[PDB]
Amino acid sequence: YNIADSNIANLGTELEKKVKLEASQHEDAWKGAGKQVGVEIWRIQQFKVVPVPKKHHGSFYTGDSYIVLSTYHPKTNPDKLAYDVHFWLGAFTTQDEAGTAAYKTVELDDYLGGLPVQYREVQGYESERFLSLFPKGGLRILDGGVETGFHHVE
Amino acid sequence: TTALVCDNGSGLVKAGFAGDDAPRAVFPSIVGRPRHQDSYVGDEAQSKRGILTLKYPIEHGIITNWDDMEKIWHHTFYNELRVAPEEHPTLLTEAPLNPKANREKMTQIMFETFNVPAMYVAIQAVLSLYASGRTTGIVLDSGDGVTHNVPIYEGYALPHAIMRLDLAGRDLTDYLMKILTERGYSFVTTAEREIVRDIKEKLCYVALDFENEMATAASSSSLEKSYELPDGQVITIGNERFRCPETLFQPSFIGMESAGIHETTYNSIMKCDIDIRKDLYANNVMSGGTTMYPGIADRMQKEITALAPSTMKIKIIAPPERKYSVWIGGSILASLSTFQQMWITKQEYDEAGPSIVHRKCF
Ligand SMILES: Nc1ncnc2c1ncn2[C@@H]1O[C@H](COP(=O)(O)OP(=O)(O)O)[C@@H](O)[C@H]1O
Ligand SMILES: [Ca+2]
Ligand SMILES: [Ca+2]
Ligand SMILES: [Mg+2]
Repeated sequence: YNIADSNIANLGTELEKKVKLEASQHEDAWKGAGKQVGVEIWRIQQFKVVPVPKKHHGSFYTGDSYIVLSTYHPKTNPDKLAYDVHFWLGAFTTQDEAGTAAYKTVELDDYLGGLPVQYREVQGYESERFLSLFPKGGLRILDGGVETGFHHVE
Repeated sequence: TTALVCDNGSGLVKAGFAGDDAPRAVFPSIVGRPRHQDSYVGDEAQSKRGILTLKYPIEHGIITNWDDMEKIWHHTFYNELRVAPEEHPTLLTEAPLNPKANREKMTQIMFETFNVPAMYVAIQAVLSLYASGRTTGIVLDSGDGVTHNVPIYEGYALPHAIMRLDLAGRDLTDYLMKILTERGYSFVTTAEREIVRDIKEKLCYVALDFENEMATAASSSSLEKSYELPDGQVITIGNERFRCPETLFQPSFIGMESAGIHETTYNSIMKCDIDIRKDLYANNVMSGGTTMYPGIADRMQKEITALAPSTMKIKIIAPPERKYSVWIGGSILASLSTFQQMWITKQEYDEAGPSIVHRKCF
């Protein structure tokens, strides 16, 4: 094929990254994120990225989807920051919530320069790294969740 | 302000409003004119096909009749959705590996003829992946044209590994028309192509083992099904049920030397960096109407298993709503203010012209 003559000729470029970095500047949830070691959590609520209060971190509604940014010091330099970004998809989350959580994970990755490593965490399938984020007893699944942002077409 | 989402397939328009869970208008991407030598569009053309010749302005994802495509878009806005397009930011979609001029002209028409306030052209497979709740995976999208494979890692499509096959549902319909002649049936005209399309969608399936299935079909009538035609005649079909979609796996059935959809999926994965291949093999997402044949996911599982390393964990994801996954992913993304921030505005188009689409839409 002729990629260069095609509609994918500008994929993979610095220009693509630049445009997406700019878009990520328009989400208030990312301001201040990833500035120190710890865990930050947001829940998708009718398409919006909404902070979860620290006192609830580790409790997740089975009906909902979340973004969890774990900031830590890498082995290479104890004074710098690295990132794992997990998106957690409840067993009963709706398609709008999971799709928004996926897209906004990519956006937070863009905001942080690509550095976050992404992990998709479906309820019951959480990775070893996700299980290691919460202290003993800290990971709890709650019944229910917030309403879908979709309008149902009858 | 509500954005419109329009997934212009080769075969079907899927159109509606961002934030809805499904497209509110789904209709054939066709313009009909009198078969006896002014025009009709979509469902109404299909209804009166008895006296019309039907033409698809899109073939293999590429607009080949711009005047008729403008009729389709006008009908979508004014007659189906009943909206004024100058009031709605609009998300359109496209197959990958199209010539750049296709989206330049889409952009020009949307701004200069329909006066949309803003617009974006998205790659279909990327929308499907987000609809599935993933940022990494490999999408196999097959509609009425252009089967494509798009591997995506951390939300970015990997352009060097994208594959395209200009073999999809329309080619399968045409092949079913051809092989039904062996039974003595004659399906030839554009209206008859639409009947055969319906037979295909209702009765075809992918055999798990093609040669075994051929032998089963000769041993007894156990695989036969009947179908009532619009004139009331009842026909019978047998091994055509599975020979038709077998073409996806054996493109030589229609004289193409191409790799089939299993081997192309595998080849796309093998063009990606080795360390991400396990995640692609475990996340093969199917989208589009031509992935709806019963048996296709199991046949894909079998065929990719045969090509891949013997310990590779392989999973085919086949969402039940996958006829609409591209549209749904668009509905989700177009509900996000940061996604809309990237859209081309009317003022940007006025100042930059069609070239701007390649600098904003990824
Ligand atoms: N159940 C089915 N089995 C096989 N093919 C199907 C089925 N449903 C739809 N199709 C085929 O899928 C195509 C339409 O699917 P779609 O994804 O809307 O295509 P496009 O996006 O190219 O318009 C047509 O070729 C149609 O006949
Ligand atoms: Ca919910
Ligand atoms: Ca990253
Ligand atoms: Mg399509």
